[PDB]
Amino acid sequence: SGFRKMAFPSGKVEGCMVQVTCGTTTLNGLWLDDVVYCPRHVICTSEDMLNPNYEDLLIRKSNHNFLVQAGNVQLRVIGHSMQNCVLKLKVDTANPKTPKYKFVRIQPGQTFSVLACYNGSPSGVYQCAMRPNFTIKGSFLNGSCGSVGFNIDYDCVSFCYMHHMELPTGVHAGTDLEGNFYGPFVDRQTAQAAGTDTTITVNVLAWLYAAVINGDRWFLNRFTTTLNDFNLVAMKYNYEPLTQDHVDILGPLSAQTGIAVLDMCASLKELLQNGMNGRTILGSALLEDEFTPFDVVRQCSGVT
Amino acid sequence: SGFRKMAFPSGKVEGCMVQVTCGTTTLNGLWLDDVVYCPRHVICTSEDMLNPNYEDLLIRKSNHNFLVQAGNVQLRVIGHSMQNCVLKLKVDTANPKTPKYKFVRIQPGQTFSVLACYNGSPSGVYQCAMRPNFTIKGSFLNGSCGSVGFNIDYDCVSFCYMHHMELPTGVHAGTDLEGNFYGPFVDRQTAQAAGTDTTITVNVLAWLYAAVINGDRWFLNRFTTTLNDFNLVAMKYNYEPLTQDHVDILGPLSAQTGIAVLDMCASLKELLQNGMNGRTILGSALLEDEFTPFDVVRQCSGVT
Ligand SMILES: *C(=C)CNC(=O)[C@H](CC(N)=O)NC(C)=O
Ligand SMILES: *C(=C)CNC(=O)[C@H](CC(N)=O)NC(C)=O
Repeated sequence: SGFRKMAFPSGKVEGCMVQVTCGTTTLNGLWLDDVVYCPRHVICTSEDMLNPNYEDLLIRKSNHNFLVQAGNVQLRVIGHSMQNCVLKLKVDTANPKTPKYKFVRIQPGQTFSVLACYNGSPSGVYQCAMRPNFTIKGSFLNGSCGSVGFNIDYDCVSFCYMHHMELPTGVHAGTDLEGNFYGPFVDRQTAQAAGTDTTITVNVLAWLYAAVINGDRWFLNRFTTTLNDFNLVAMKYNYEPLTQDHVDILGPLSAQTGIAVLDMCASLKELLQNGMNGRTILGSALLEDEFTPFDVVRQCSGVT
Repeated sequence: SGFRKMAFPSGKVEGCMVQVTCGTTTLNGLWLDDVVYCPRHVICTSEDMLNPNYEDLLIRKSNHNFLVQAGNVQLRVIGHSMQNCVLKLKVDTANPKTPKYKFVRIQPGQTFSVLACYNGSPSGVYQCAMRPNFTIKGSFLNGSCGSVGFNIDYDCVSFCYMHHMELPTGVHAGTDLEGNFYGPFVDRQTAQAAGTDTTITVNVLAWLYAAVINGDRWFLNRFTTTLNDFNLVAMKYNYEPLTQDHVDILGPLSAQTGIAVLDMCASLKELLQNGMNGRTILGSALLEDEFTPFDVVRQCSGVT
């Protein structure tokens, strides 16, 4: 029993973190096989970041200008290329700790673990969600660029995020491991405002299911609703619309608890309209939306 | 910027987890050098747990009755002893991934990372606090016994917790790595009720400091207080008394922010008396107490 915001064990990713230095910029890289992946703004000064022409800046860089350090041992860079907003540094040594991996581009509402790193060294691990506005609310200080987000399926690390940017509002933006930003963000120090940070409805409902499973039941009401009626309330509270796809995904939690998904929607509707009245659910005074239905099943079943 | 409930990177501890089986009971063990540490109730049936005599149960067990599996390779047990509520299984092979380590017994209010494990395999990592009533609010399913809590100082793992027990209220109890329970708990399936779960005041104040540092300032008021006046309010709200030792520990966060500790106490006093009025601090609708002053400095400074 108990339900915690839980990250994947980070060891497999710790084994991939390196330091990348280009001139006076140092950030983190991800060493998989004989390639080190890092944000392309490693080639920039803070001055460059105001208006960088990356192709032009890269012309001035050779293999020997990229200093890659894995622990306290230097890797030899034998090639470099830009893919979208990442650099791929080819090194002469395959990372011996390379886990089975994939590169995945996640959808908004999907959760992942971040291994916060500085100078190629892990500082901490925490659980994030891709917000509906394609930001993440992370903990990223100067030097954290190139820290990665990931999911693990048994022995396979799916890398979904690399950290690039803090917006002036202090929310975070980054790329998948092909270098494509999530959302409309660019790797430039300019005015970039996030859209509406809506609540990930399917994730709130999953977490209400987790609550019932762990004995927090006070919010369960006598009502049901429809998707259309629920969605009217959801829109009013800046919640994402719930689709039949979301209802289908919640099916196993519905089955386990014997609470129809639309009944849990009606409970959620009353919590939106009535508030918590100073009560908590799983030790929270607000409705948690950074657990996916898959997260709740995993944590409630003990998957390793 | 951003402030997250952050666990230590778990790789160093992942490298220590093994499966221990005795008859039909399987749980987790911690393999450090040539010793595997696990809860002594590995020798119990669920029937035994109602009223176990551990010394008597252990007489019936030989080295070959303890099955220790590290990955999918069996370790040879060459000795066993009971220390308090843990078994120490001497094995013929030193764990080659043994990190620098220490065993520490933490105080209430101290935070630590848990690596939740099943069948010797890590499922997740999360951040916990030793509650003032010597429980932790964890996420622990059947099979999680022997999962450990730890802090890391650069390269040295300080193990502070091993999981033994879920109380009927669904909060958790366990031992240090010498086998001594935190609090009054015993490894028996009997009526064990927790005392008052008070709020860790020094940790709330640390987190209010983290909030100011990350730009959440709305709760900062025009007032100051004294320790004695604050403590009267703290008692009324089931907050731990604040001591001058706590004020001293908050000194560096006081210095960084320029907010006197007693001024932040007066802000906290108003939040207790007035509530949040539907506002959030660092994305929380309640006052967070599972960040120590050391945690806040570490996360705000980027220690690796
Ligand atoms: C993202 C991490 C960009 N890096 C930085 O701004 C700092 C400053 C620098 N000298 O590169 N890097 C570190 C390691 O603090
Ligand atoms: C604490 C983990 C005690 N272990 C258990 O109760 C279960 C049941 C068993 N067969 O040992 N262990 C597991 C691995 O589920």
